[PDB]
Amino acid sequence: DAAGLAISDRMTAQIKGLTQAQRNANDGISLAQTAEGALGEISNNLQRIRELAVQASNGTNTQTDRDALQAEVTQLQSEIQRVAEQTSFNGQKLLDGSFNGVQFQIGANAGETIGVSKIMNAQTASLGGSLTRTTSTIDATDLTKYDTAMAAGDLTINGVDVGKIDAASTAQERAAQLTEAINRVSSQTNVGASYDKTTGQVTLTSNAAIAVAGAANDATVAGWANNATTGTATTTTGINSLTVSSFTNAQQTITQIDNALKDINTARADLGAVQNRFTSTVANLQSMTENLSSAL
Repeated sequence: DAAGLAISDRMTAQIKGLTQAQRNANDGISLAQTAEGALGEISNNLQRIRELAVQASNGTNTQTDRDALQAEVTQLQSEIQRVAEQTSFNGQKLLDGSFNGVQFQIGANAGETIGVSKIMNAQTASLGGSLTRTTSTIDATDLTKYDTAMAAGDLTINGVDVGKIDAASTAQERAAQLTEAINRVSSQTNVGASYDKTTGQVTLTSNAAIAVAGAANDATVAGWANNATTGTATTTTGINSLTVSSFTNAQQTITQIDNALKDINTARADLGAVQNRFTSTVANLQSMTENLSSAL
């Protein structure tokens, strides 16, 4: 009768709806699995940076040694950035900070959904969270008196003499010299230098104000003029500014990479949780579809 036809139609709608819900849940599971897997790949690269930072921290390294290690870190940072910006499921970016929570239709009716929560920005500018330190940056080209020789005592960092520095033949050479001289005593002074040859900038990093003193007192010669509290309190995010160019930088890198690994772990915990929910839902959907097919 008419009532029986309506019941059959209801059961048909439910069977078709729940069957599609199962396919929907598979797609949702697959998206979460994609994100979790890619986060693991980032973790693998983070591990490599961390290891290099442990190596770079050792007091037997030359600047040339640390530069070689930093070259590897730069490549690993670009690889992390690549995974973060490229990782997608069916055209939808997952790890670049644009995935802020989408619903997955896992029932026959409207509103019957499971949400995959916001996935954190895994890009190098964000991954690892906040980083607070004192920094001071100069342009290598500011070293217009690169050809002035530096005697011992001309430049001191936190009371420590960086020693004699030969007259250079370019501003860029003097930038490299100052970086090397400052970094020799980085583990004593807790101040580290990094010379980025792409940007042409030398950056000092420390946990506190940097005491710059000495006989030179000329930024065009020694990069920094005398100033007992040199530097700006800087708070940025991510791992993109991390280097292993100095003891101080490498130490900072170990800590911040650990923060990044922590962020990965928390992100995977959330994705693992939603995978469990999808799996539980699939089981219930299969049971509901089988019982409803038996009713016929």
